Amino acid sequence: NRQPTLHKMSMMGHRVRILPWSTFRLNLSVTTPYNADFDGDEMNLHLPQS
DNA sequence: CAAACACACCAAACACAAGAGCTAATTGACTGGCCGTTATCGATGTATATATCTGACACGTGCCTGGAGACTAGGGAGTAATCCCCTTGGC
Ligand SMILES: [Mg+2]
Repeated sequence: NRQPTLHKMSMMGHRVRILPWSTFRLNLSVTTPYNADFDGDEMNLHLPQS
């Protein structure tokens, strides 16, 4: 999720993949819904426990 | 005249002002009265240090008594002769 959640397409599930360096990554096509810009954005990540 | 409602106006409040995310730094109560502990000032000593006076011992000076010195007066102690009393000695 990205902090300003304007519409439904702003909190979608994803499958986890662990990569060496310390930065969230996501395919560029999925940038448009979130309205992210990879210019120092921040995007939250919640995990269900059930 | 008094009471009903309606309208325009004035006066008084309520709540909102996107989602959030990170970092920094300024504020660290205070006079006063009073009780409770404790430090200090004060008296009332008894122990020890020092000063004055009295007592015993020491060195020194002294007043007094008796002893000692030089010199004197004049007579006590004492040679040298004599008598003859009396003792020792004898048959
Ligand atoms: Mg951007």
